[PDB]
Amino acid sequence: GSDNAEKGKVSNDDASVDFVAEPVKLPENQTRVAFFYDRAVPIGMLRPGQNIESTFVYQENDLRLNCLLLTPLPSFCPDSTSGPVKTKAPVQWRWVRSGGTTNFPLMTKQDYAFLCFSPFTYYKCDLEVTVSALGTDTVASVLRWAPTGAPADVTDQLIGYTPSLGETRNPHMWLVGAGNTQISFVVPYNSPLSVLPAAWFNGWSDFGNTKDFGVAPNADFGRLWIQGNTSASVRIRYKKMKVFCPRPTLFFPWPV
Amino acid sequence: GSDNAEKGKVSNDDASVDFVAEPVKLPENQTRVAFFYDRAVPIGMLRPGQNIESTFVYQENDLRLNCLLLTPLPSFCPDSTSGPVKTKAPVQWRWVRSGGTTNFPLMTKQDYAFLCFSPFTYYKCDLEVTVSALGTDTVASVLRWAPTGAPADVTDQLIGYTPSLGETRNPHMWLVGAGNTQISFVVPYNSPLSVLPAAWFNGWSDFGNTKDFGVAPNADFGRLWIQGNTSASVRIRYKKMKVFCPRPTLFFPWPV
Amino acid sequence: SGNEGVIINNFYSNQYQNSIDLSAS
Amino acid sequence: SGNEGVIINNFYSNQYQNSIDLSAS
Amino acid sequence: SGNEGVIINNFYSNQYQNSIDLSAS
Amino acid sequence: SPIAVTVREHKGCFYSTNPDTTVPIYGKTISTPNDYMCGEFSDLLELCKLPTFLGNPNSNNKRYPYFSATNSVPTTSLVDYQVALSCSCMCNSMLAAVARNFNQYRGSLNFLFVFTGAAMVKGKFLIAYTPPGAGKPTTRDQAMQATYAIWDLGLNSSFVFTAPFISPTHYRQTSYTSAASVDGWVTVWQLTPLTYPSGTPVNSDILTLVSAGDDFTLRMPISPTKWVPQ
Amino acid sequence: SPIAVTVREHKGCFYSTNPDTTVPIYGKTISTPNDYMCGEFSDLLELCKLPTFLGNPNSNNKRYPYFSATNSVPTTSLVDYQVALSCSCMCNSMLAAVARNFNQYRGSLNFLFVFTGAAMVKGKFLIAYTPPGAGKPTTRDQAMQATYAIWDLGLNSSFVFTAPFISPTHYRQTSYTSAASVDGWVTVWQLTPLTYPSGTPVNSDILTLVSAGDDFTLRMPISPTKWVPQ
Amino acid sequence: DRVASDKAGNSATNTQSTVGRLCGYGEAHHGEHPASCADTATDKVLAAERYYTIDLASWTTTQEAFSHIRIPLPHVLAGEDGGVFGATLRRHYLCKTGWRVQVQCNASQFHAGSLLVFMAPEFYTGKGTKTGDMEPTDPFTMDTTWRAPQGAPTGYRYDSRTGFFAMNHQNQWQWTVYPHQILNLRTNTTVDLEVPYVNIAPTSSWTQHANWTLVVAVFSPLQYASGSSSDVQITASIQPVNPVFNGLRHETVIA
Repeated sequence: GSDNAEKGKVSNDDASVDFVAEPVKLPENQTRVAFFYDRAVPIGMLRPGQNIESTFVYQENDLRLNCLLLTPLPSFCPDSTSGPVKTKAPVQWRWVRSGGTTNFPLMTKQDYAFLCFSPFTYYKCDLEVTVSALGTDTVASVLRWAPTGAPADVTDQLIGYTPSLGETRNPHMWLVGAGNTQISFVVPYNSPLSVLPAAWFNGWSDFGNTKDFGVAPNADFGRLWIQGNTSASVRIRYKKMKVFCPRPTLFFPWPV
Repeated sequence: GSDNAEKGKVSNDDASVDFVAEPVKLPENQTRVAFFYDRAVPIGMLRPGQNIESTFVYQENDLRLNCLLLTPLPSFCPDSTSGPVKTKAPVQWRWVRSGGTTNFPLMTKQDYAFLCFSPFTYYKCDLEVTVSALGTDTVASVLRWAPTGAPADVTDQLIGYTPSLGETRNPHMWLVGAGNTQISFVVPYNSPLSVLPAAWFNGWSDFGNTKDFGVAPNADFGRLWIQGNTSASVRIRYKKMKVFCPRPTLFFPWPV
Repeated sequence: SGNEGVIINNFYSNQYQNSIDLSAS
Repeated sequence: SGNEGVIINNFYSNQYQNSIDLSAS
Repeated sequence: SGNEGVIINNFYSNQYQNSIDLSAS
Repeated sequence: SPIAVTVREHKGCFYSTNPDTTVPIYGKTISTPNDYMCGEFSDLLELCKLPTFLGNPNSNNKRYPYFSATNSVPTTSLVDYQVALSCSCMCNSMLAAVARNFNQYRGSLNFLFVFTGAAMVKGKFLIAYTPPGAGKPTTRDQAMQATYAIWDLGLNSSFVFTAPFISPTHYRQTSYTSAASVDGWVTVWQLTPLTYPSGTPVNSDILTLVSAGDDFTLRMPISPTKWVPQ
Repeated sequence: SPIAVTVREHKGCFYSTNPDTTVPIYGKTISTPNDYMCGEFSDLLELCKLPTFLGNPNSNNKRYPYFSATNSVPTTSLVDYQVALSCSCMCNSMLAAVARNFNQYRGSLNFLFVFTGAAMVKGKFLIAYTPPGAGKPTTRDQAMQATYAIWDLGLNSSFVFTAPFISPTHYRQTSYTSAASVDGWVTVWQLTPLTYPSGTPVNSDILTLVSAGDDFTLRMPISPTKWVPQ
Repeated sequence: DRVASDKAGNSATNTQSTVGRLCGYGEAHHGEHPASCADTATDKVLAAERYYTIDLASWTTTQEAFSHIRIPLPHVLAGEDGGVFGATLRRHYLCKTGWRVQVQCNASQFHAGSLLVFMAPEFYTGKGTKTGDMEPTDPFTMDTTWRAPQGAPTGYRYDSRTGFFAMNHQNQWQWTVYPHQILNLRTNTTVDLEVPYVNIAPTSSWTQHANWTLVVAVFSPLQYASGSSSDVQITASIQPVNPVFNGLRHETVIA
């Protein structure tokens, strides 16, 4: 009943307060930050620019890359007054963008679900990654991972007829043979930062304050490089998620 | 603050010593010799010179061999004033070498990571070996292993239409069939020596002191011979590694 | 707390399965 | 000490899984 | 009661394996 | 010796919601300490109880965080919210924003009204909740027969009105997926006219916010029909 | 009876960093006894604390294990190290050599200076550490406003200067992978001129070494961009 | 009990119509030193721990629902108006602090209207798109004129194109989820807020990040009968709660 919104808050009632009624509440857990975000969701896909026997090289094709950034937020070959520089590794973008004329598909990669619904300012967690084959041919593929901020080491094949990506002390994966088609695994919160920005970082990324405003540095879970004969759908999963400082969700269009 | 380098050493300080400050140290284990080297890395690859049904024979092809030496250090068909003798089993070399005109690939096989970063004079450990298929065809392959110093027994097929390599009491492996594509296993520190030279052995390998200076004898983990229809990438992994007597790491080029 | 419902849920040690939580102060 | 984080980590006996450490003297 | 005859029958926690029975009142 | 195993028909299969974990590839990694942080929360449900704004449409059909009243008793209702998470005037409230990610709900909805007209203004309103079965009310008189409360203006600026959870089923679907369209209506009427003195703005604005009440819960996490902000 | 098993989607997959062991094929093999050995160590981190040489560039641009000073007070700084593992004058120190195999660091860096000029020579230097935010110092006067220490020549030959770990984040990236380029600078200035008597070499050389301080740590083992020695 | 006073060093706010002090995230900046810095911090500077009272804006009948002004922190107090606090701030790499604020605005019993006064972490303060670089303009400066709401709050892209949305999007329909209070002409002439220290890191490289923003937004339009005092300002008293400074150096030339 009667109250005062001015003070920053109000009585949070149930039927029994103003009327001859009562609390109808039942136990229920499924609405918890952790449990809720703890399910798999696609953010993009990987397409090999080259064989399992050669030297790897950044490669784009119809918005598809042979390498991808592990973050919920939007990403893509770095943008430029003259167009996204496709000869390079993807980076975090500040907005979502149509692949072409019509809205879909998207040029950018990201967790659309998480974007349309991230009721919070900061978050953190571990990331469980799943890489599933889109094709039906006996697979021969190599996958390389690296933590946020690490050298891409996108150098030349040392050993002929073998995959350059496999040539590293970093965590790499080798998948090959009939029936062997999906890669699954989990990586640690590997960022230099204490917590990550769910949406926006109200500051410059460089000391000169001239560049990339709104994007926090190393605000991601590292990245993936692929090589071999198979393209794959890539999904992420929020492990032991934690969120802070509540904020507004993505706007929804009012009915005409 | 004030000290004297002459005596062979100096105070190893933190901020709190010279100033109104303090120790900012956090717990952390990932910098340990054992843990650090305890990850897989490619040293070369194996290419079959012949069927699963025939008599095995040393064979080279575009720097690829049907046999390989288990050591981090550089190796290859034995060198000669007239060129590496390719009709023979690989041996330890004293330097790394380009396959051809440009730097890469390499003619020699080795753990490039371990070479660019082995801050120690001697080491020891067990070796975990992984042999992964580079191709997609139903595999039919045989792999033979032997400890450092053992007879190659690279003799003739006793039983017709079968693999000569399989004809031994030594540890051998038989892989065949759709989906069956990788071989994994671990071998013991099998050297006659107490510890191994991480880089250099400042002495002659023969009593006559005329030959192979800088290379310690039986300073390896044995070797692999292959036969059958499939080529494979070969990686090694340092198990329960131990290092001794610290020394300088591979030089890094000063910026022009 | 999260979406995990398996009893035999250890196999890999805890410290390997998850980032290690540690408090700066 | 090394990069191994599995609980059920025995299956193969120790002496088989690893080179046996023994001191000369 | 139903058509289930396996001893080691847990693996997945009960609450995950089945809808949770709860009485309104 | 090896253990004999029976390999189930469903092998190699991947489950987006699999209740179990997978393989760890970068172990013993410490998670950058964040003990300094404040503002943390665990349950999406709480966000639901924070009152946020209802979008009220204008003739030229554009939205306001409120509605207006004056020195008259409009024969019809001033505003009318349809108790239904899917419902549109809520399209943009935290309550609805969270609710669209879940299949079903239970419990009370709380409608919050804040009077922003001048201190010198007075008057009374009649807020009501009408359950289905006899159709939506078309007159204060009818509304008055269902669940209602009188809101009197005065020193205290606001009013919390609770739409009771009255239903056949223990739960209710959160979305207009096919058509039973609703779970009744919340209607606001003038009981007495806004009254005041000369020198006072004759048209007062009443802020309209909505939120999940105390009893309230959501369940079964799902995906909404995908959308694109305008 | 056989145990029924659910075969996970990720089968047949190989993990370079898999936290587990594999099959043993030559068991019961004794490891050649090495109890006689000395010089053993367990933590790469220790190598980090052993001070090694900084590579100081010459006009014709070639390197020296040191820098020179004389009977003057150069208006500008004598040398300036950029607190940044990736940084080049350290390119070849054990500290940097180890650090490039790890993704992040924390703690103090210790800069060691050794005076090798003649016993008869004297003088004072001003070593300073400047954190970012206001740009790198361009004058002793400015430097003097940040963290600093005065180094006085005398009987004792050397000096250990600690670049404090002052930072927004609990950790810092070890590599110049993209561009925030640095974590401040270490600058060396003359406070007073090197003074001396006739018959003494007018230009004294100061050995410059660097090492990880006590507080210091590294984490997340990785691979550096591959290189080839000249 | 609607009459209250708050003192801070040689400064003191005062009000006869308060509705209490809303304390965000239910807690305050305690002035702890950052575990990420080795150097002993500079703190407890009385001269710097007070209310800096300044002008916010002129509220008129013209402004509509959700029109607003954004005030960035610490930035807005990093220069001259910040006195000793700004002066000390300019000479340190890092700063970590909370905020205690009082927003003031009076009218009369014959006036109508209402404001939403609140504080948000990581809230977009960019003014416009910088022609050339594809970046914002004056992120760290306070709005000098009311800002119109977006009919469809999809944010601001810099690539000069339109479509979908930007990460700097802010959906006003939900602004009340942030720590706040409502300033209602018929109820109160002041609002009192307070927030802790939050951020992506233990302490802040302030020079390049406005982690907190003080936002004043209109809910119901200002209204008054002819003859009624037409001139209505909105001012504010801002105070740094337990500021803690690290990484002393030559001075950052905000100027």
